[PDB]
Amino acid sequence: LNRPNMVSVGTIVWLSSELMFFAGLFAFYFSARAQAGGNWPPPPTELNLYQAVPVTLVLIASSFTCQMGVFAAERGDIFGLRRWYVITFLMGLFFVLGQAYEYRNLMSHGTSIPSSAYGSVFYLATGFHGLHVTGGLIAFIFLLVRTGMSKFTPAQATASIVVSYYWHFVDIVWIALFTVIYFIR
Amino acid sequence: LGTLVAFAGGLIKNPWKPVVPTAEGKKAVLWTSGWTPRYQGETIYLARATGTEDGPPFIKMRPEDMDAGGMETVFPWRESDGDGTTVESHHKLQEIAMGIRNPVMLI
Amino acid sequence: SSALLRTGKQLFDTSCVSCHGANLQGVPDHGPSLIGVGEAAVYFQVSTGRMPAMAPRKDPIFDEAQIDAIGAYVQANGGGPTVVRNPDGSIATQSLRGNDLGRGGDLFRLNCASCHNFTGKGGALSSGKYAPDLAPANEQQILTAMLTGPQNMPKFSNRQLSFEAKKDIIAYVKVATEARQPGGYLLGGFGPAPEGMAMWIIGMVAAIGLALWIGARS
Amino acid sequence: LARQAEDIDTRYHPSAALRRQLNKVFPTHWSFLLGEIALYSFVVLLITGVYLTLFFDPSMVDVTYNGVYQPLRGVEMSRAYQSALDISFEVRGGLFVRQIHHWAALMFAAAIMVHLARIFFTGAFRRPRETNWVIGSLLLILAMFEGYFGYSLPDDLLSGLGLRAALSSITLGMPVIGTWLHWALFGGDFPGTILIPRLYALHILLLPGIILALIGLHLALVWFQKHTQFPGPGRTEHNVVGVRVMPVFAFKSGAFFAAIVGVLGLMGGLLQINPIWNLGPYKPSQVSAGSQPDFYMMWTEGLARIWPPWEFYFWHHTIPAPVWVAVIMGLVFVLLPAYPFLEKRFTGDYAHHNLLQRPRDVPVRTAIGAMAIAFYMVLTLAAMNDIIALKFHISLNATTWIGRIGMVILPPFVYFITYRWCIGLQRSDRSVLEHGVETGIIKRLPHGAYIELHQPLGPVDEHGHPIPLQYQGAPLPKRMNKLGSAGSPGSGSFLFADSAAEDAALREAGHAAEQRALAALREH
Ligand code: HEC
Ligand code: HEC
Ligand code: HEM
Repeated sequence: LNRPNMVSVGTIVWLSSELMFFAGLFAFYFSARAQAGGNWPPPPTELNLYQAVPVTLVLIASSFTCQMGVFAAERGDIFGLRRWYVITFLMGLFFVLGQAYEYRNLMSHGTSIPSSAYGSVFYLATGFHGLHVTGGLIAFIFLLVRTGMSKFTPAQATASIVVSYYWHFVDIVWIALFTVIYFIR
Repeated sequence: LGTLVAFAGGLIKNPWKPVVPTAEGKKAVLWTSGWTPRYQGETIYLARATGTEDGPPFIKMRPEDMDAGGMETVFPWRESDGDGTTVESHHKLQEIAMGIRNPVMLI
Repeated sequence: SSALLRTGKQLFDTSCVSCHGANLQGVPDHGPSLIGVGEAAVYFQVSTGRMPAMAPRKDPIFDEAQIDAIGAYVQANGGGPTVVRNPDGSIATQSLRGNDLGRGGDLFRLNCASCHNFTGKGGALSSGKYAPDLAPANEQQILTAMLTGPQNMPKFSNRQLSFEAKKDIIAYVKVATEARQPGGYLLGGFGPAPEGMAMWIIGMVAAIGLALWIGARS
Repeated sequence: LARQAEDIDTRYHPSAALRRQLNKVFPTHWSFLLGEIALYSFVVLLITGVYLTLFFDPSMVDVTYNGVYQPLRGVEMSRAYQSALDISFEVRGGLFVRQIHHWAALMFAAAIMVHLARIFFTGAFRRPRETNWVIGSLLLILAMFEGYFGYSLPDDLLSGLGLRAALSSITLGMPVIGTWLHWALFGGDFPGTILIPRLYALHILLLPGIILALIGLHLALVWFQKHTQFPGPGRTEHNVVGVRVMPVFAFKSGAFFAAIVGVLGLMGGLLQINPIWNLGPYKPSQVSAGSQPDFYMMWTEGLARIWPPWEFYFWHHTIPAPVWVAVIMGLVFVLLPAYPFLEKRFTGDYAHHNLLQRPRDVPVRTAIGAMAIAFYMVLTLAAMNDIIALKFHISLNATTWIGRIGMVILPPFVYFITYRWCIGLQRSDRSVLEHGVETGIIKRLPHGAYIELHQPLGPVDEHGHPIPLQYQGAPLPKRMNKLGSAGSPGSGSFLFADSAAEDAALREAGHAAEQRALAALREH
C-alpha cells in the first residue's frame, strides 16, 4: 500500500517554495549591481577568499556524510544513521561558527547594514541562508531525538530522507550563491 | 481592659491640636501648608530651586525670566530664613524643602 | 549662502512652501507662522528626522550642510536662538559636556525625569503622543531641543537655566544611558511589572518543569 | 555507628514514635509539590534576610553621600538610602544577595498564589480541612502585606510615592476615624522621623515570626490529617497510596530544594532588579511615570485607577472616592475565608471526603474559579496601562475605558465559555468511555467502507464492539502511545549497540516488572 510517499512530495513542493524565496533574494541582490560602475563593491570592503572556500568544503563534506547516512538508513541500522547525522551536525555547527566569525570580521572594518547598499544586500542574502541552516540543525536534533525513543518504522526513514535532501538543497543553493558572489563578482 | 488601654496609650495623638504658630493664633498641621503668613504682612517670594550647594538652594524670581510655554517649580522663601550658610539657616531650608504641601507650579 | 538658502528652502518647494508659505507667513490650516523661531529650531527639527509627515523619528532629509543654509534663511527671516558652534567652524561636540553631575542629576530628577523616565527611556503621556527614549539623542540636539520647545514639550529659556546647568544636564544624560548597568541584563528601565512578567514566564516554567521531572503523574 | 545508636536508644528510648512517623506514606503527584516550593522560597527569604540585617541603617536624618558613585556626590539624602547604596556597591557581592532576596520574595508570592489556585481547583477545602483553608487565607493576607512593606525600606522615589499614595490616601480617607489612624501610624503629618524605623521593625520582627509560626501550624495540621489522593485503580476512601519516607520522600524534597535554590541564584544573577542608584533620594517635589508597584498587590492600584469619581457632600463633610476601593478590598478579604461556609450552606452537603474531583467533573466551581481569575487578570492588566500605551501605540484613555468596560462585560462571557468547556470535556470523556480509544488507522474494506478500528480497553461482546464501561472519576489515555504498544528501542547508549541477549533480557525484565506492579496494584 502507498507506493509513493506523501511526505516526499510535500517536502519537494516546500523546497520549491523556499527555492522561489531564494529567487526573490537573488532578484534583490542582482538589482542595482549594474547601477554602480567600475569598482561596484565599496572599497571599504574586501572579501576574504582564504576563509570562504573552507566553509563550502565543510558543507559539501557534510552533504556527502548525510548521503552516507541515507545509505545506512534504507537498511536496518539506526546506530550508523545516528553517527552520520551527528557528524553532519558537528560539521554544520563548525560552518555556522565560520560565517559568524566572518560576520564579526566584516563589520569590524567599516561596512555595515546601514553603511552601503552592497553590504546591505549581501547581509540580507546571507542572513536567510544562515537562519535556514540553523533550522536544519534544529531538524537534525529533533529527528535524532525521535529515533531513540521508540521502534523503527518506514516513517522514520522517510523523515530522515526528506531532511536529507532538504539539506542537499541547502547545499546546492549555498554553492550557487558562493559562485555568484566570490567568483563572478 | 486596663492593661490593653495602657498598652495602646503610646500611639494616640490628637490631629486637631494647635501646634503650628500662625498670624491668627495657632492652628493644626493639616490646616497649614507653610504658605500661611505668620505676622500679618510677611513678604514671601516664589523662589525656585537651584540644585547647587555653594550657591543658595533657592533664588528669587523675576517676571521677565519666563517664556510663553515655560513650566517651573517654586517654593516659599521667607527672607528672614536667609541663605544656606549657618547651621540654623541650612536646617530651616531643608525643613522647607521637606514639605508635602509646599511645592507650587507657575505656568 | 542666502540665495542658496532660498534655493534649498523655497525653490526646493518640496519642503517649505507647501506648509508655511514662501514668505514664511504660515498657513493657519496646517502649520504655524514660523517667524519668531531661530535657526536652532530648524536644526533640531531637521537633523533628527522629524521631517514633514502624513510624527515619530525617521531618517533625515537634508544632511549635506544645507541644514546650515536653512538655519541661516530662517534666522535672517526672523531672530531667535542660534546653534552653539565649536570655535573652529564646526558644531561643538565635547566642549558642551560639563563636569558637575550631582546638580545635573538633581535638575534631571526635578524637570527632565517627569515625562521621559527615571533612566531616560520612553515615557507615557495621555491621548496619543508620548515621550521618546533619549538613547538615540545626541548632545547638540539635546541642548537645541530644550532651547527650542518642540511640540508638547515646555519651552526652556537660557535666562531661567544657566549654561552650566545645560552642560551638567547633558553630562548626566550621557553618563546615565551610556554606562553599563552593574546588575547584569537590564529589563527596560521600567518598574517591577516586567520583573513580575519575567518571574511568571521563567521562574514558574522552570520550577514546574523541575517539579514534573522530579514528580510523577498518576 | 552501633555504639552511638545504642546510647541514644538507652537514653531517650525513642523507637515507637520514630517508627510511626518514619513509616508514614505520602501521596505521589506533581501537583502535590506546589507547597514545598513555597516553603523552600520562604527558607531562602529567611536566610538572606538574616544576612542583610548586618549592613542596614534605618534613619531619616538628612546626610551627604560623598561615597563612590560620582553622579550622586554632594546631594542631600536620607541615611537609609545611603546604607542601601553601600550594600549595593561598596560590599563584595551585596547587590547579588539583595537581588536574590527580592527575587525570592517574588518567587514566594507567585508560589503561594499557584498553590492556592490548585487547592481551590482540587476542592480539598471541604469539611475535614476547613480550618486549614482559613489559616491559608490568613497566611496569604499577611504575606501580601509583608511583601508590600518589603520594597519600601530603601525610600527611593518609587517606594516613597507608593507608600505615600496608598497609606496616606486610604488612611486619611476613612469616613469615621480617619485622621486618628494616620496620626497614630506616622506620629503626626505624613513625613515622619519614626515611620521608617517602625516599618523596618515590623518587616523584620512581627510579621516574619507570625508567618513562620502559622506556617508551622499549617504544616502540623497537614501532617496529622492525612493528605488526600486522586482517584485511581487501587485507591479508596479508607487508604492512602504512595511511597514511604526514607528511600524516596526526603531525598526528592532535598533535590527539589537544591534545584529551586539553583534557579533562584541563576535568575537573580542574570536579571537586574530595583536599581535604586538609577533612582534618586525621596523628596516631595520629584515625581514621574514611575508607578505600578510589585505585581502581587497591583490589583489594588488597578482598582484605584479604574474606579469612577463618585463623591458625596453633606453638612461640612466629604467622603472621597477611594473609600469604595477600601470597601471592595475589605469585602475581598472577607470572602476568601468565608467561601467554604457559603458552599456548605448553599449545596447542603455535610459528608466527609478523602478523594478529590478532577477539574472537568464539577462545572459550577470551575466556572466560579474562572470568574475570579479573569477578574483578577483584567484588574491587574488595567494598572499597567502606561506601559501598554507606550510599547504599543494605543490611546491611554481608550485603554482605560477598555479596562473599565471589560471589568463588567468580560466576566460573564468567560463564565459561560468555561461552563460550556467543562460540559464538553465531560461529553468527550463519556464518548471515549462508550467506545474504544481511536487508533488513527483506517481500512479499505473491499466492499467499500472505512472503519476507525477502535482498540477496546476491556471486555468485548460477541459482535466485537466493546461493552460500555463505567466512569469512576479516573483519567484515561487518549493516545495509543500512552499505553504500551511499541517502545523501548535497542540497548545502545548513543552510538554503539549492545549484545542482543542483554537487550532481550532487559526488555523481558522490564515488561515483567511493569506487569507485576500493575497486577499488584489492581488486585490490591
Ligand atoms: C504640513 C507638512 C509639513 C511640512 C511640509 C513642513 N512641516 Fe514643519 N511641522 C509641521 C507641522 C504641522 C508643525 C506644527 C507643530 C507640529 O505639528 O509639531 C511643524 C513644526 C515645525 C517646527 C517646530 C515648531 C515651531 O514652531 O517651529 C519647525 C522648526 C518646522 N516645523 C520647520 C519646518 C521646516 C524647516 C520645513 C521644511 C523642511 C517644514 N517645517 C516643513 C509639518 C510640516
Ligand atoms: C511631557 C512634557 C515634557 C517635559 C516635562 C519634558 N519633555 Fe522632552 N519632549 C517632550 C515630548 C512630547 C518630546 C517629543 C516630541 C516629538 O517627538 O515631536 C520631547 C523631546 C525631547 C527630546 C528629543 C528626543 C529626540 O530623539 O529628538 C529630548 C532629548 C528631551 N525631550 C529631553 C527632555 C529634557 C532635557 C527635558 C527637561 C528640560 C524634558 N525632556 C522634559 C515632552 C516633554
Ligand atoms: C516574610 C517574607 C519577606 C518579604 C515578603 C520581604 C520583602 C522584602 C522585599 C521586597 C525587599 C526588597 C529587596 C530588595 O530591595 O533587594 C526586602 C529587603 C529586605 N528584607 Fe525582606 N522580606 C521578607 C523577609 C525578611 C526577613 C526574614 C528579614 C530578616 C529579618 C528581612 C530583612 C530584609 C532586609 C534587611 C532587606 C534589605 C535588602 C534590600 O532591600 O535590598 N526580610 N524584603
